[PDB]
Amino acid sequence: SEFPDWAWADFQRPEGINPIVSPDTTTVFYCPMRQDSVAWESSDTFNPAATIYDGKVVVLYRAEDNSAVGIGSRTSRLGYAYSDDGLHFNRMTVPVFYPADDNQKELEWPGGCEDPRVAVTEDGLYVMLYTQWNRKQARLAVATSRDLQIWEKYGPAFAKAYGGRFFDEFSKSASIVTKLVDGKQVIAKIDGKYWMYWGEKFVNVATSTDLINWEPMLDEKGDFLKVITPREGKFDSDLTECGPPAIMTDKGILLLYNGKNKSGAEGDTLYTANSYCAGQALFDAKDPTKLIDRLDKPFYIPESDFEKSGQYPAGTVFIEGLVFHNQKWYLYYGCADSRVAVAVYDPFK
Repeated sequence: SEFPDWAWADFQRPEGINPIVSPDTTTVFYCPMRQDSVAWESSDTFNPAATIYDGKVVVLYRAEDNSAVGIGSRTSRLGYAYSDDGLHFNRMTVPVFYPADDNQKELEWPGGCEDPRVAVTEDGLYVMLYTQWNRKQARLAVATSRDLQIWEKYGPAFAKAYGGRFFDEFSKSASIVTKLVDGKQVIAKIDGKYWMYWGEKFVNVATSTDLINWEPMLDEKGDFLKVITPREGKFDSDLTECGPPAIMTDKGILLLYNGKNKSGAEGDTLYTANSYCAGQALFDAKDPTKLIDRLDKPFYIPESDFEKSGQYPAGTVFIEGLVFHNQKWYLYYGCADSRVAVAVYDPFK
């Protein structure tokens, strides 16, 4: 045991496969906000969602356009990539999710729709948790679909909780609790509720009865319950940002997350300053707020050239998609905010 046996540490890069998604400067989209043609995935393709749809692995990748030059801020839209094996992908030439002239225009224009996480219910409802970015405030929002093409936007996930106290709260990166039912990964119901880990600067736990309206759990003082916080001198010393949906295992609820390392003595000098390395935490299956154990070293780190340097020069392995397909686990992640890559974990040797 290099890591505790509850951890899914053995994620390996499949040979000659990565990047699975790269920018395409030739594809075009008519943007309903810009009211003009946009090369919607021409600068960077990263931070992806992943789910199983009709026997295929579907990756919904965050794509940034060339609306500005270099440093200049761009719009995020989601591309659609599909695979039969989870390694080789085909792509749609238009985005499937983007800012539009809809009920969410004040919250999504001009930054767009970022960093999605998708999970599906037992009855086939795909639930997407993403960031709304209007360059003023980041908000965690909900969208649902049955085919991953036609999406219904419901707005911020914490809009109604405690009389609308957190509607203007800076939120993002949500990991819904899922479980395997007859080899199929579905949204899990614990104590008659739905559960999620969410956060960037710390991890909070939120619950729902309808998958649309989420309620952040609060302490005695009415402040967010922090079940995971950054740790000084560790790889997750700056940020503890939730990764893909959480998965219930025989040992408890497994949460795969992204740790940002602080620059200097406040971080872990063994890992690159300001880089994102992936970690894992184990929570109690009956009480998802109860932490059992956590990795003190990352299980996944930037190793390839496209992982170590890109739009984000300190590098990332920003884990955000996780699927169980043909008896293996496929982990989809952003590479230095520029590419999409996959790692494979075979739990059966």
